[PDB]
Amino acid sequence: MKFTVEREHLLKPLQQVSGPLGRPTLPILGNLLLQVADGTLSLTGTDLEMEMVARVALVQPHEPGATTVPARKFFDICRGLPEGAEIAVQLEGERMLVRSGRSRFSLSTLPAADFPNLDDWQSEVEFTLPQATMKRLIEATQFSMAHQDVRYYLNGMLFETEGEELRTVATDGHRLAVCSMPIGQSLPSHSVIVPRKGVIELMRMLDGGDNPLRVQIGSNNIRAHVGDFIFTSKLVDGRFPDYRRVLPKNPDKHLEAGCDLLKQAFARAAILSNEKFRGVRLYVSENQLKITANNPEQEEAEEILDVTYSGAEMEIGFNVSYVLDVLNALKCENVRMMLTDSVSSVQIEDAASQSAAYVVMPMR
Amino acid sequence: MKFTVEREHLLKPLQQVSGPTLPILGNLLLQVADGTLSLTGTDLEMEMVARVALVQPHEPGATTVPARKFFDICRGLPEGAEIAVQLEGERMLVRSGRSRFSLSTLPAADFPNLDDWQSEVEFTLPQATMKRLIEATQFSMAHQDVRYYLNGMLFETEGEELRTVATDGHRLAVCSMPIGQSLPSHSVIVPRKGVIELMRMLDGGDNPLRVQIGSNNIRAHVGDFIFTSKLVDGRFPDYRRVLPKNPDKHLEAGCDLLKQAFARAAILSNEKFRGVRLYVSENQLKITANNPEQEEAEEILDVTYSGAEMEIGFNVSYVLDVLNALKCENVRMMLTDSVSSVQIEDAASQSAAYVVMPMRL
Ligand SMILES: O=[N+]([O-])c1ccc2[nH]ccc2c1
Ligand SMILES: [Ca+2]
Repeated sequence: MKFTVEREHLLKPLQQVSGPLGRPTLPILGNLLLQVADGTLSLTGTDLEMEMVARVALVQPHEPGATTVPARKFFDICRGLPEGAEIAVQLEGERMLVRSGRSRFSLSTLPAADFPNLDDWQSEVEFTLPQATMKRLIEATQFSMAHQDVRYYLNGMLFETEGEELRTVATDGHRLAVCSMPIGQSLPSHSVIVPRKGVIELMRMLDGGDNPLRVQIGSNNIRAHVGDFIFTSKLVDGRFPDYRRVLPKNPDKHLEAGCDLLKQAFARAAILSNEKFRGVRLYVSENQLKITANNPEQEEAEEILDVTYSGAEMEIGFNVSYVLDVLNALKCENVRMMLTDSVSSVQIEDAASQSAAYVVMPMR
Repeated sequence: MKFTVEREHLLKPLQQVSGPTLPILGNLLLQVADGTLSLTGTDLEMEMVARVALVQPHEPGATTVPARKFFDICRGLPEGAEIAVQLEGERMLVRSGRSRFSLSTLPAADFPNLDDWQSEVEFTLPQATMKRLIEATQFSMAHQDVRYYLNGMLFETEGEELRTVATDGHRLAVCSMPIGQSLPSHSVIVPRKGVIELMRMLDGGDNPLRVQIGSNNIRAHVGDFIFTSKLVDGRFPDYRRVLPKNPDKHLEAGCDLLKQAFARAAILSNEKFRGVRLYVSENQLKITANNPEQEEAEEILDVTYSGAEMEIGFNVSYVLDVLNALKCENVRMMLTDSVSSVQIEDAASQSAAYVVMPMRL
């Protein structure tokens, strides 16, 4: 195995395939698989749950073969070499020699044949969409995912195909985000759970260009192709809860207000909320919202804002972090809060589009 | 106590005074007197006093409030906001637009004041010079060493120069700058936390700093801020005895090439104690590293060197720290032998000097 590649054709690929890898439980898991074959260097990183594969074309002399070497050491070497460096690599038994200028690096190898390999699987649904759509879908809901919950499925993100739409759902038990976006193709109905780390990789591989995303989904896997990267993840086995089941029945009490005015008042109020419980109270009345927080020292914050509202007056408490998370993920001009009563969750949406909705439970 | 003041005029004062365990140490002392608002923060070891002018109706008085909360509130208000503040028994009410806040207070009397003391040594210098002096040597301070007197920086006055020296027993940094004033010869040790805070009040503009040094205290005045720190009470080593007495072997090298070769080679050094071996020979330097994996790095660099060949190891971070402090075209390394420390300087300046012990590999 031999190749010589210019630094910058190696770097971005090396970073992408390092993404699944911290502290490797076993040595081979900290390695990348390098393969030269029919004119192409493939780089593969895995954590056993997912794989990221990069392909780099080789325009300079090369010879086939395969080995594995430490991912971070090799990345840091290529990164630290000077701009435009030629990186000449050759497998030499138990070492892989890397040379560039008068820099020389000897990396210890482990057999390519020992590198872990995701099992072959079959595609069942396929579609293409813009990267901006996939980014939109993920950033809309990602924050609502659970973090290291014993209920393993909540640590992921639900991906769901219905009619002409791709949808994401995330929840942690206390709050929910769902976001549907259309993609100009009719589709079958699959409902799959992507693991937290896969959602991060998916996001990581969107460059913000005009290469579209090809998605493939099987019973137990998901694959995304962007440009010269192929990301494949095992799917999480479980039942994600049902979003239709938890949206509010009849929240015909509608408050409309500026997203940023609301965010900043909630932000200011939160400063004097309970440090642990983060509760604030909202008083709604004709065209007016009042937000108050207090903490056990009897410090108090009050914010008054003009809003659009015709309903009966009411009063309700929310965890201000959850509201702020929602308003931060909204990044729109106006928000719609759809209330029922002081003991019922609120549904929050961009006032100008129902493509996303958020459910937050009330607190006493 | 009541004042109404532009959010605009409180931001930078609050940022400065929220820099310096006990509960009232997390509070700010606010004082209105003679048409001025004074804000003070402290950690008992140092303090920062900021002053704001008050043109709008105001009432004299004083109290203390949670520093981070008062800061986050004022900062959280919208740009252009007016902030009306009034003391009201055991609470301070803050108001702006239709936002209202009541913060808990502690009595202004209970707020600690650093004991009064007397100035013995005084001088003015540009902010820029003080920043250069601190930047040159800051990284060589000890962090949490039993030898308390290394956990900080020597400020020395000699001739018409201010000098800083810092060291952790393994590497040492010295920098001197002329301030155009005849000074008595005098040495004090500023605690590192004090050095860090002094640096953060230096915005890098045109503005002289005024320094006042007491037997146990240092004070700096710039603009509308007054920073005061206690000194550290011990015996700082003498940089003159640390400089190698005749480092006869002199090598010059490109700063950045040296740095990148050090940084790259270190990738394959020991993760816990990162060191590289240097083999100096006729106009050539080779840097090598090894690790328990039996992995090896080698960099060869063109350098300027004639004189006896030798192999000597160095700690990577000590050298990198020096080369980053230097940020110049070429560095000179003045070597003695394989067992002795080395002196490093900017090849085109003696303003600063670094001494680094060798590492056995
Ligand atoms: O680098 N040195 O050789 C060095 C640094 C600090 C020191 N303090 C006392 C001796 C000494 C030496
Ligand atoms: Ca109010």
